Amino acid sequence: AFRQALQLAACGLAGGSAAVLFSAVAVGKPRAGGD
Repeated sequence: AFRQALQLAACGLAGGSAAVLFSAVAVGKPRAGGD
């Protein structure tokens, strides 16, 4: 049941949750508490 959970997970990380951090790092250095 965790076989499909691995393929559906990368789907959102292929251009969604990586954007929020992408710009956050492009504007400055991320830190534990602010990012």
